[PDB]
Amino acid sequence: PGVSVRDVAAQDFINAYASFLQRQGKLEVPGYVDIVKTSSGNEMPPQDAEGWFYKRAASVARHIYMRKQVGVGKLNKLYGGAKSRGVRPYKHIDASGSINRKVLQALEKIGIVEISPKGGRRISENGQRDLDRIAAQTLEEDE
Amino acid sequence: IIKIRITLTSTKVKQLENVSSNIVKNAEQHNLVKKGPVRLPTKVLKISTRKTPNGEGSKTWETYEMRIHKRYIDLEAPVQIVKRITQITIEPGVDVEVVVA
Amino acid sequence: QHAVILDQEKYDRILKEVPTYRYVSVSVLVDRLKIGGSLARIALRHLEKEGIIKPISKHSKQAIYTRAT
Amino acid sequence: ALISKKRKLVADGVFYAELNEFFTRELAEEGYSGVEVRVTPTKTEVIIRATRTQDV
Amino acid sequence: GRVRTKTVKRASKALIERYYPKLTLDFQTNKRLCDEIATIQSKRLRNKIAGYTTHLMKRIQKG
Amino acid sequence: TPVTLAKVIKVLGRTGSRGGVTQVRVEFLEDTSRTIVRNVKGPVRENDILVLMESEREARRLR
Amino acid sequence: AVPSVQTFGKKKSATAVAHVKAGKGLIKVNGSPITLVEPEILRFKVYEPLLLVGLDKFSNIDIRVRVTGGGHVSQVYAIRQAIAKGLVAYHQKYVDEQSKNELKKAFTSYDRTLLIADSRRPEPKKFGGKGARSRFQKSYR
Amino acid sequence: FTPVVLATPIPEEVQQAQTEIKLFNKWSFEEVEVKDASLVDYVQVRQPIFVAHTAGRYANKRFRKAQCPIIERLTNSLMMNGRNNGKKLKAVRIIKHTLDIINVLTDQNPIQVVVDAITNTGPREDTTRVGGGGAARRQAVDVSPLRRVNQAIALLTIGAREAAFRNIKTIAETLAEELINAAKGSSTSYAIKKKDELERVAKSNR
Amino acid sequence: SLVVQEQGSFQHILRLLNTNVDGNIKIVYALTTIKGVGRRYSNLVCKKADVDLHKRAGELTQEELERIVQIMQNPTHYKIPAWFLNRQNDITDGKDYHTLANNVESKLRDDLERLKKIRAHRGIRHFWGLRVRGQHTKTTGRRRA
Amino acid sequence: IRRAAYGVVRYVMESGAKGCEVVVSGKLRAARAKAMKFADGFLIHSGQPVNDFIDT
RNA sequence: UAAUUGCGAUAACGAACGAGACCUUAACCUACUAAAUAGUGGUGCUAGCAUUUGCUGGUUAUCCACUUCUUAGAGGGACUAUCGGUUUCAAGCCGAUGGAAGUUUGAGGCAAUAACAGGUCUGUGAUGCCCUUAGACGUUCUGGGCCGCACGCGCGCUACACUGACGGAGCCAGCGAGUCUAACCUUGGCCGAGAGGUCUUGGUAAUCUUGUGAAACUCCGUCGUGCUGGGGAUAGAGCAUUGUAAUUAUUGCUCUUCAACGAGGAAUUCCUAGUAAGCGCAAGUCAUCAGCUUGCGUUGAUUACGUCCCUGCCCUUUGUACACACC
Repeated sequence: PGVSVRDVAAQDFINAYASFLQRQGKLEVPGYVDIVKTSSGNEMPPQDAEGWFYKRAASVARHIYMRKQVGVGKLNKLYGGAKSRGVRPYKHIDASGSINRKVLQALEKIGIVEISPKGGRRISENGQRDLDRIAAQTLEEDE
Repeated sequence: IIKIRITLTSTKVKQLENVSSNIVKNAEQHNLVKKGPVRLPTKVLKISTRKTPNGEGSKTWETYEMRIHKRYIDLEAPVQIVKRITQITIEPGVDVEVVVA
Repeated sequence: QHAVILDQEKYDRILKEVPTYRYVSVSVLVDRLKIGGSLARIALRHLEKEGIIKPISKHSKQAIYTRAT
Repeated sequence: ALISKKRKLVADGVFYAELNEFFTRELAEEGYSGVEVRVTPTKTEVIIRATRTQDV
Repeated sequence: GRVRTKTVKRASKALIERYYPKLTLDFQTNKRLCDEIATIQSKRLRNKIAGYTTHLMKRIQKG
Repeated sequence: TPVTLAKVIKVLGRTGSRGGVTQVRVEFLEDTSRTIVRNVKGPVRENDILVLMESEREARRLR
Repeated sequence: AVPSVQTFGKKKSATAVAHVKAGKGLIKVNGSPITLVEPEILRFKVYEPLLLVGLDKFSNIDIRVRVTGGGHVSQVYAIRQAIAKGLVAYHQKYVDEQSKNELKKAFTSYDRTLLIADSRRPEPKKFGGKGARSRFQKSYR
Repeated sequence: FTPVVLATPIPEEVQQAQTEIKLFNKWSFEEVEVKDASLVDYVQVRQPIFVAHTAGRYANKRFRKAQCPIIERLTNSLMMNGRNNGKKLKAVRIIKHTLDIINVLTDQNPIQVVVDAITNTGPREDTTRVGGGGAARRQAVDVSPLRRVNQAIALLTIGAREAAFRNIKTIAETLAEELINAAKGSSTSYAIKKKDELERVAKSNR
Repeated sequence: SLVVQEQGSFQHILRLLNTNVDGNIKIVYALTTIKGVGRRYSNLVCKKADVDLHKRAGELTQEELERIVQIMQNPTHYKIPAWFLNRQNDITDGKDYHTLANNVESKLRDDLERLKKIRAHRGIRHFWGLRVRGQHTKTTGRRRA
Repeated sequence: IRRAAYGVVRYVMESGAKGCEVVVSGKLRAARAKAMKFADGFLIHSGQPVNDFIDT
């Protein structure tokens, strides 16, 4: 019938593409995956310390396919939460931009996204047909 | 005939729409496509301050809005019409600006 | 004052006494039998997987298991 | 120049304020009252309003 | 409360004094008639005056 | 204890010292000849149904 | 050709711009279907006109609704009364007063104000207090 | 029924189960009964809703508060103890869980369990500190029906929070146990305990 | 699921680094009873030892325990980056040192007496027993005990 | 004070305003300040009429 | 009656101020004016799926029209309309329908006569009088100080956890501000674990920052009731930025340290509906620094629609040996 990723739910499609890049096994993940907190709003590293990065790549894939183009300040201000910054009240917090940039390098070297005119990095043809096939998988798994 | 844009600002609404009425009058007169003039949302400069000298309890405050009105008109005219509607259509209290491209 | 590892004895006690109940959650499991909650959730995943009880209303904060029959 | 319209209109209000206190101290012996400002390109004007312009 | 004041009530009093062969039992007629016949400075006060005039004529038709 | 049903006849008015206890006359829902004054705690409308632990107190104005 | 209407739905500070055209029964919100709207509870609260009046009322019409402003709760309220009053204005313009009154009496015998945007807007913060009514603690000594 | 198919993929559990009979998400507000006829027309169980998260307008006159579908007032008193002011989506989630648990522990209609608990649990007298002059005399007083259902809702939720507070037995579980042991006159649920206490001090001070 | 019913491989409270450790809780929070390691450091050292964290601390025996303690007290030999440590540049030596159970408070006293025989302002306010960071004293920390 | 402000009020009243008042505050005759408030005609103090119908 | 607001009655009659009215701002408008400095519809061009005719998108303007939403000039709209009741048969209230709204529609601006020995001589080249005026009571500079610490008090933030913390993952606002003789806001590209630093753009602003992709929230889970992974002060070590200078940690980041507190007495503070209460943002401050205030949204209640018992306030009567007036 023709399926997009707006046709499929959030958390399901994200988990599906996370396990998709796990099954493909090529991501150029960093060698320090167990170290970075991904944000100073955090207080512990991502405690699913094996598929968090696959899942974050799935998140940025979904979030770019719903949107026009992004760089890194969008991603940091998005995924960063609110830090328990002490006896001082909370605020809004920038995240780890370096993991974000390494994600974007990964998605370009795969062929997910490209750096784009009018700035930013937009989703390309291989990434779009990829996400369409995988959203089709997630909506065809329903027996 | 030059793709010009007049832009007007003030803080007096009566006089502002008066200037706009006069410019729309001359634009209706000289029959240009004119892009019928545009209201912009006001810039409302608030300076909220203490109501006191010296510092003193019951710590009130007053507010002092000023409001700023901005408008623009988008025209196509030869140079004589341009300088005509520029320099015969002036009135105190309203700032005028012309941009050519 | 609870337990934190299996023994195969309380395992069989689960196997017998959870089908006696018709309402199952981690907190009522660790209030009746002696478990520290997390292992009760492991047990709820096992008793969902091998069908002994019935999830009706699963939520990440709260799962509601019941009698299969 | 190249000043945003917020700062420009605040500057014009300040300008009127400063002229008003200036003439208020200067021409107080004269019978001064106020200032109207005629902002025009090509030689703008200031309308001093007093009672004794024969001595102004 | 909805107690109107004398800068409404005397106005409507004199208005039914000097325009009885107009001013029926319809508010909208009365409001348009007030906007033509009267010298008013504000919409909200005019609405008040006409409402009270309407109420007065409504009491007049019963006695 | 044979609990007493009742039905509101009419309120009288909130009395008591702080004001927060109304007095209502109620009919016993089975004896239409017998209505009775009764102190009530919360908010009481008309014609609704009261419950009583006794029927023969009929307490008075409170100050 | 191509019958159409755009209507709105607002609540406290949310705007959904509803649009009903003739169609096939494709309902959506921002391209996503309305069965993906995730406050996770108010799925049925935004199905509420459809589960109320029936789905054969969606014979040959498709929907698009767009959201900006107004949180999560109030923006799905914008979605629901957008789609409600949009179907209402559709039954005003392209079919008759009979079926328009049937639907309007359905929504007002289930008057959850799907036919009036709810007109309680915030109050401004004032001095003395971190809110509109309240004040600070005063000490007195 | 022949449920309809269309260009939209909406499940038959959404439509055919709940079109033409608009129960609830499940477990109807239809075929419901109030036990005592003093909660008639103070407890609006006359009309079924779907979710208790309706933007209520009901405090804005005096007595329109009685016409909230009483799941709404239960989940509206569920938001207390300060840090849970204004967390209504979590409160309706807790209500859905505790009604499912009521359904498990008793095959009866959960809304019937709740409303019969309200009947069984509303305190029917009150004691009130009256001064007169002097040293704080007390007086018994009858109670309004609407004040009774007010007090009862507050009691059920209060007992639920204070029991499940430091305890691992979750809030839906403790609320459901409060509902069961409030429906029956158990005298093991807090609200039944406090109803006994207030009626007892009224019986003393009358 | 993941249920394991072994009786003898598990045992209760054990001892590491001159300190007894309750084995009835998981590892990365269990090691934090050692005064000197934290949640973050225990997390990273168990990740560098490659031990599954769905198990508690009573099991996962002696060879993996030596793996734990060696990777803990040799960070540069087990490629923990330097900034992660708890005594970074360490004036007297220059080399880095992740300090641990007793040495944290021993070197704490050592640095205190280091700059207090120097007679700097901080060591002076330490020996006077008052608040050291440049904060107000005149209201808080009263009845300091 | 009294003669001077009487002359002022008389002048503006005959000059055609509908209302005028002149407050002279401060130290008159003794070492304690006492105000004098000179008003003729009627004056309004309340809302937006004060702004667009009064100079001060 | 919100009211010296009115209906009335009357040795008073006409009035002025005050309330009101007026003004802002919030809401409603298929109604005019129009909007490449905002949207929308269609057309191209194009990505991808489905392929069936459909859908998801991009596409500064490829290009044509329109104003529903944003906007704001002009207005309209409410008067308590309609109806029942109630009342000397008035002013009014009470209920129901209608609608955008019926507490004065909300919320403010304004708010009198007379007063205070209330605050300010330290905002003022506003001023008097006393005082000093060249080794100054003027400036100006280098440090210190206001930041000291047995202790008493005021305001607040974080909390005492499972309605919770943590970790993923979803991801939704409004008010604003922002640089010409300056380095303002920063998108973006790179590097850094982070703070940040770089290469450079945009923007004098409805454009660029910005839909400020805010927090709370909510889903999938780790933890199990243990002062424990709550709470995060204390305290050491390092790393940066701002500044001529950072110790009396400026402040930010990374690790380690884990204290008191188990919802807190007598007392007592605030609140009647988008309200309290929770939740963050922007601004004033600013070379940096907000735990503060000024304002904005987000989520949004329970309970009374009362009374004069207490804290008091207005009017009349009565009483006084008070008039600085019950201190």
